[PDB]
Amino acid sequence: IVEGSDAEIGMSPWQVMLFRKSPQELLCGASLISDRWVLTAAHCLLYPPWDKNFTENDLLVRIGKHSRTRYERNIEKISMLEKIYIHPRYNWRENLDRDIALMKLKKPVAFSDYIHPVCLPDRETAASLLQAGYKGRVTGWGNLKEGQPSVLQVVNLPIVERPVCKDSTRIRITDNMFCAGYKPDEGKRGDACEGDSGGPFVMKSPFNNRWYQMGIVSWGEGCDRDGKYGFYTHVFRLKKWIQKVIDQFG
Amino acid sequence: IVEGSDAEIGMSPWQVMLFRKSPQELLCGASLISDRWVLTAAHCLLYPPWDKNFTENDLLVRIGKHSRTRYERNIEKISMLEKIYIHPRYNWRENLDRDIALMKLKKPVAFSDYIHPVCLPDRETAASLLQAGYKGRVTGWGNLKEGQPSVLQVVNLPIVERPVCKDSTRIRITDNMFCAGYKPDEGKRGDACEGDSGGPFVMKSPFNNRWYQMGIVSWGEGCDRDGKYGFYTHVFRLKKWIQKVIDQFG
Amino acid sequence: EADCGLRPLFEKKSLEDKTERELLESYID
Amino acid sequence: EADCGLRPLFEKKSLEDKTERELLESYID
Amino acid sequence: HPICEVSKVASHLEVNCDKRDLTALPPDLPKDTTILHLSENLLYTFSLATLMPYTRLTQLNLDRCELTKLQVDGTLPVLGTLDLSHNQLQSLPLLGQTLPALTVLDVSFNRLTSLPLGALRGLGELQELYLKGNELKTLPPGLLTPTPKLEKLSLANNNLTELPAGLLNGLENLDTLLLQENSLYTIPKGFFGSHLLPFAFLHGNPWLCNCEILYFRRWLQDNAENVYVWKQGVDVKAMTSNVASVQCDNSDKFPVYKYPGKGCPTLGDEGDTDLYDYY
Amino acid sequence: HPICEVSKVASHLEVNCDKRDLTALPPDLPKDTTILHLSENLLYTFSLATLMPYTRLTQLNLDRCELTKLQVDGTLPVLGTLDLSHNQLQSLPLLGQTLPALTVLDVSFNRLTSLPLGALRGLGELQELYLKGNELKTLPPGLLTPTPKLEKLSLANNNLTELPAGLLNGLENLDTLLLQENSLYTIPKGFFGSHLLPFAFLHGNPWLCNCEILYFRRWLQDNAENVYVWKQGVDVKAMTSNVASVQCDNSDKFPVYKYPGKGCPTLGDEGDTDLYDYY
Ligand SMILES: *[C@@H]1O[C@H](CO)[C@@H](O)[C@H](O)[C@H]1NC(C)=O
Ligand SMILES: *[C@@H]1O[C@H](CO)[C@@H](O)[C@H](O)[C@H]1NC(C)=O
Ligand SMILES: *P(=O)(OC(C)C)OC(C)C
Ligand SMILES: *P(=O)(OC(C)C)OC(C)C
Repeated sequence: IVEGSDAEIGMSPWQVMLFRKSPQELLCGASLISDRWVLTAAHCLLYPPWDKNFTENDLLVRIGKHSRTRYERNIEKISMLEKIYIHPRYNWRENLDRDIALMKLKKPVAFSDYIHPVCLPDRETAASLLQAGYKGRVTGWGNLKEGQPSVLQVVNLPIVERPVCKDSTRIRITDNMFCAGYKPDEGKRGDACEGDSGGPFVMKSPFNNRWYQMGIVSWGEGCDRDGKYGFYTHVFRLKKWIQKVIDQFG
Repeated sequence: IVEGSDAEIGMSPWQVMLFRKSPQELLCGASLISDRWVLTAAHCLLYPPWDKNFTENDLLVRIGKHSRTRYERNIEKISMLEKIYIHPRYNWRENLDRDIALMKLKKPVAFSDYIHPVCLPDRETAASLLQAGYKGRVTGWGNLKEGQPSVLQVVNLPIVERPVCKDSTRIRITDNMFCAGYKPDEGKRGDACEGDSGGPFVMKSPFNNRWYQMGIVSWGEGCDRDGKYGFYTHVFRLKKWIQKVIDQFG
Repeated sequence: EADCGLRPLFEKKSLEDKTERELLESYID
Repeated sequence: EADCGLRPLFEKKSLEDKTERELLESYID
Repeated sequence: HPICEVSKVASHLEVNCDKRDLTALPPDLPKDTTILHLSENLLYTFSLATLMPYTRLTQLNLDRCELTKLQVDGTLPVLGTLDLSHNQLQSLPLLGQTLPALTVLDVSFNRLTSLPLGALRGLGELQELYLKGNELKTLPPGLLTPTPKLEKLSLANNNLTELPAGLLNGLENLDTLLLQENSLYTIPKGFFGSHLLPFAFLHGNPWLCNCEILYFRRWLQDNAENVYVWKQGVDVKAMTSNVASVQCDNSDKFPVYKYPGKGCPTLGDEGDTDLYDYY
Repeated sequence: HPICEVSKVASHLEVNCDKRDLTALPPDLPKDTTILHLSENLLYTFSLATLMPYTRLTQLNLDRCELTKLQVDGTLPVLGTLDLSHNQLQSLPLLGQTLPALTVLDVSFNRLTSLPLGALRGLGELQELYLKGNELKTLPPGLLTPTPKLEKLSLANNNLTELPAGLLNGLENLDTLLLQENSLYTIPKGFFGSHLLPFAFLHGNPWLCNCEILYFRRWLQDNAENVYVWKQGVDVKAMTSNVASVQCDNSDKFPVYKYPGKGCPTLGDEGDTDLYDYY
């Protein structure tokens, strides 16, 4: 997170850490959407261009963490993966379209003051809240510039209009993704960076006080560059797929 | 030093003498660990029970000495103190835990054949050498029994196992301290005594031929009594503190 | 999923965020 | 600190101690 | 009753307190009241909570009552019809948490200038919504998402210049849409989706006929028989169909469905953007 | 070359002198040799100094060579891998001052009975250490202090009865620990510290389940998914997790993690003794 700040304890109890077992390292961020299912970005697990293809046995998920490097005993929970489900139409060859993946845990996790699931957007929340100008929240242990935070970071960013997103990059933007961030003229900075990918973009509902995950940190040219915006996987539009694999494999 | 012998000239060039200005007298021993920093025992400067609290202006350090009472001109060097730093958690009320203090000199000292700094233990040296059975060296101008040597004394003592140390006293032993000395059955004597406190406990490295200061003469019930052992301040465990005050005040 | 998005250390005890207030203020601007 | 623990009248001239030999012999016992 | 006329029409108990120069809800009304008429009175303000004692209340008319403030507390568990038309309301009352069973809502001829985010939240049973005769210039995104069962929607005679692209999403049952006599310049691509709409009123608007009106032109040709012209005093179904009523610049000499669109690029189609994703 | 096969795999020049009944290092090898295989020969003794003429040597295999003495003089500035496995070495060669860049060291299946004080001194880049199949009964304190970057450590199949309490200190990157099939009676309090250990093999030991095994029991419950059972011919990560493999008295009917510990005093905790002091 570029230009963010230290997250408070428990302010993002759905935050998950995708951790590589050997050698030990932070791969990506992710989120808790149920007691047995975790949501993250597809390019975090599969990406042929870089010869990247992590399977269940290469990883472990760490829930309820705050410190980036310590083994927060009795607070964080480590879980193994039973199965990874990558979107069949994930487009890594052209524009990271449908950059999403589901991970089922070997055993359910117990919730606490540091571990609690986030909400998935519904028709009402999605149509009502995903509008330009409104702002969400991005969290993660990624780099502070394009070096590493000792603790979970947080930054609030405003959603940007399709046009401005479209003409900010030469890549083919799709409807399965939106962009967020301030404009050069708005005089404020902030963005996700190496390591936040896969993390959630949440919004707090003014109607029922609940937090919803509108997006997944997907990609972006550089980190916090003027005239540039971060792109996130549109979770709502891919909800039909999410629900499908959870009803059939959960 | 009880049961020791006359130190040879220059065999302990890091030995320091904490001297009271008025009235003139030997207070404690100490050691040279740099050209501007001296290490000694906390109870040598501060000890409420006896209404003891020496400040910078009550003392002077004498480096490169051999004779206990003469003014060894052109050989020893007299230095004043700029600042005394006593460990914030020094426990004089219960068991002299963290019995350590740092003294910064008003002006650096020039090294010679009689003045040269000792080494502080590193992770490798500490874990490798601080084991029961291995022996170090204690020096000082303290009493010869529980009367005074005319010259610097020296004695080699073996480190003792936690258990034997633990069950040799009713005081609460801590990990910030170890004990040394022979057992009643080993048929050899030796120990520090009134006046050696604050002095160093050194060990010569079999790997690089350098001398390291593993401990500081701290306390002990009587001097050289059977079934009794001398206790020393574990310098390595307190190295994190030492380095902290030297980087910020040096 | 029945208790989704309700943080035990915040919402669940009428306590606010250092910055959540900023998100709600955008619903009017 | 770069030349720490190396005595000018001993180590620095390949000369030993009256009793240092005793310390090294404990590394084997 | 002493002030209002109580009648029994079928199984209904219809209490009529119309035109009685009332400034408040009459005390001690039939406990079994199912239909209540308070039309044509001087109740500058009204509080729904005052009706809770009438647990069988199914229909409430508060039209023509000089209303400028409607207090919404408590709940009327079975109120299905609410008429707030012909009043002086400047903001839309949030009824979702007080009227769970509402199926017909009329707030026509008031003074609304905008609708709030979440305005219809909780009105899951709504089937008819009339907002005719207000001063609405735009509509918020997600307005109708909470009212999936909407069959009739009237935004006629307002001051609307544009409509949100997804205004109609989820309305699989919409059969009547009234947008006549607004200030509509164009219709966003895919506005109607793949939904069959039997009745549509779009005449009386300053349609700006340029390349952006082509989607609307295609729609008009394909659904010509579903476009009608409003005529007071007659059923919608009896009204006359006439796609020619939707004219450019509001001039009957240039119907939008006949707009040539010379020079305009390729219309072909890229795909009516859906709500979710299919491959 | 006349005696060994010289190949070019990518940017590497791999010289293979395997099984050629050699009793010494073949003269005049490619000056640019980066990988050298001398496996399966009869070199009862070898002197690393003889390889100095090959300044690009990055990998050396001397396994299965009947080695009983390895002379360590001079320096191989970039040797990163050394395989001394399957030989007859009775004492560990001190490699620190000759191989500064060593990252992988294999001395498995030899005849080691103990490790010397300062054994790994100077091996600061070491990441992998295999000592499987020897006769080690104990380990000296401070063994791994000079190899802070250790990621993989194998002491499997030796005759270890106890381990030093601080064996693992400073190993912030250790991810694989193999201690299976030794003669381990117990684990010292705080042995694992607060370090996350993805892979641990502890089966095949005569675990003595008494009040001293409680720390180990707590650790096993908290890290059940990190405990595996060895299976030849398959990646560690593919192996199966099973905390039940760590059994009392080596009897699968009494897993250590299920050991009741009836009568045992209070476990609570006093504090995992750290290296330094914090208040
Ligand atoms: C990834 O690796 C697994 C086995 O480890 C293999 O079955 C799968 O087909 C691979 N996928 C790609 C895209 O290489
Ligand atoms: C020791 O004396 C100094 C002044 O001489 C005083 O500032 C300090 O607080 C005293 N400390 C104790 C423990 O009495
Ligand atoms: P993320 O860590 O980076 C985002 C800032 C795009 O993705 C890695 C796995 C390439
Ligand atoms: P030291 O001179 O005595 C040791 C033998 C404990 O301490 C004095 C200053 C009390």
